[PDB]
Amino acid sequence: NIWGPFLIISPASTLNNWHQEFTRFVPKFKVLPYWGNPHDRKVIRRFWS
DNA sequence: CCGAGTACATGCACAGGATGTATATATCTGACACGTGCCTGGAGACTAGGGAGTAATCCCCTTGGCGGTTAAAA
Repeated sequence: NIWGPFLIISPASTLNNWHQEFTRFVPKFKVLPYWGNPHDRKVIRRFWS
């Protein structure tokens, strides 16, 4: 389950806190949340698709 | 066997929050905007000459106005 994808459901206000705590926690793992508008959905679609 | 009541289910209303929307603002840039002198094609003034249509008659057709008949409108 390490190499597999993991979807974490967190609030929009705690997304930055989980991103900072995840970056300072495990820097070897990439943190790529999902937020924004249709443009950010196109960027996340180009990167994650 | 029937009525009272307690419990569970449910539905509606209100408030929070997220996302879509639209305008307010910022900024560097193509383009309006503004001199600077050129000049040559225009724009007008000034004599002289032409000419066609306005104006007044007046002769002459083509309108606008009378009474019936059936044919089309109702």
